[PDB]
Amino acid sequence: GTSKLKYVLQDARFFLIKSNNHENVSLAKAKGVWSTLPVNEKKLNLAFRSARSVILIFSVRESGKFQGFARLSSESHHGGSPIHWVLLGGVFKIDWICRRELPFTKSAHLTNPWNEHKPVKIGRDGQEIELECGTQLCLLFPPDESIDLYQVIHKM
Repeated sequence: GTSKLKYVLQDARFFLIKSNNHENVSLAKAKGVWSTLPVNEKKLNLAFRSARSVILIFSVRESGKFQGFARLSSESHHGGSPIHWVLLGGVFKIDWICRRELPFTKSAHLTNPWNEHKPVKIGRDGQEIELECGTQLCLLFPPDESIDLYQVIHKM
């Protein structure tokens, strides 16, 4: 179904995350963590306190696809277990909502008002995606039947 997914996305904020390599997205999927440059870290921390859900939508540069999306479960924190990223501030904990890919060809009808109404695939790392565009983008992904959103809902 899509009902719990819609509930998680209600009144959420959405951010485009652009990664330079598949290995970092794979690490994030395995460990439930992300880290970004300080300008974006400050924005995401502000958003995490401001909204019921902050959703990161991931795309590896040059892949022509999104690789999934996740919800922040924490502000950024330093001093934890090191992460061997392929090369940065603190580490955000994230709960994956979908680990399936979506090709850009499927999102060509979605424009992002916060980036001059360019197609939603277009944007620098950290670009905020307006609510309606972000909700519809997340709903385009194939359902990920390995994930149970009951636990995600209980963190809101």
